[PDB]
Amino acid sequence: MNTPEHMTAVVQRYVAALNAGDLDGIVALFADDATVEDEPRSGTAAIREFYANSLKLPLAVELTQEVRAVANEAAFAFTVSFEYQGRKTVVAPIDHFRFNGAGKVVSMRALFGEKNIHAG
Amino acid sequence: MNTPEHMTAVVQRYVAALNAGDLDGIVALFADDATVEDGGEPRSGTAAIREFYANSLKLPLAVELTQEVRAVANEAAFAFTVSFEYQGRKTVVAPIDHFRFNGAGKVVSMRALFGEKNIHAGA
Ligand SMILES: C[C@]12CCc3c(ccc4cc(O)ccc34)[C@@H]1CCC2=O
Ligand SMILES: C[C@]12CCc3c(ccc4cc(O)ccc34)[C@@H]1CCC2=O
Repeated sequence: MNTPEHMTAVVQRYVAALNAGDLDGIVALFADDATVEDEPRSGTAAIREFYANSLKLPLAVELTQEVRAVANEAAFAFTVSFEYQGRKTVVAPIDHFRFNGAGKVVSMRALFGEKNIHAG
Repeated sequence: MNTPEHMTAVVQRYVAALNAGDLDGIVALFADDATVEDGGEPRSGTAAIREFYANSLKLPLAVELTQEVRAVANEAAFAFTVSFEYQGRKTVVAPIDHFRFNGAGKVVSMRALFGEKNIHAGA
């Protein structure tokens, strides 16, 4: 079983690589067979493309509370903000990571609905 | 598909029911065949869910949603605190819960996610 310390550090590395625009660094956290979701995309190529599309605009990302890490899972509340064509948007999801035995993320699901997308 | 408004209302109603010690009001949110799981198997069906919540309600709880609900498709996730005190010693737990809903708008599964670092000794 993964340690909560390890899963928590991975969530912080994920947030860090988003803020730095470090696409390599994001993908390196995932397993070769991981899926991502927010069409559920799978495998390294599809994952890289998912994140490359997100990172067409510079993202400001912040964990807004402590991470919840248990068993082989972590859930975390956060914001992701971007500014383009004179408009700032702040999206407030909750993300859930599942991890494999080797400590890599095998699934991420970002949960948010319309009321969690704020155009201020 | 469920509305996000309905799901969000249900999360709020769940919080309120916990604060009011309203056991039947909590159980009424769930489908007949729902599962609960917290942090060696899920509890399944009405009697087991009732027993799960009756045991939680042995101490007075103060539950607060600490951020907006996330609701989408047939699911909702939410951040909150649960605060209780036993023999003068206070605990604040900070979980994230996830509900799945059936087509009738009842909860078919609740998972509560929290670890040791999410259990805070002291008020
Ligand atoms: C997908 C994502 C969460 C949601 C999200 C992101 C980026 C831009 C978005 C734009 C939206 O209109 C709605 C959601 C997002 C994040 C980038 C990393 C991540 O976890
Ligand atoms: C199970 C629960 C979330 C976690 C939790 C509750 C109550 C007492 C707790 C005590 C703990 O040491 C750890 C977690 C809980 C809530 C009751 C309602 C709910 O969803």
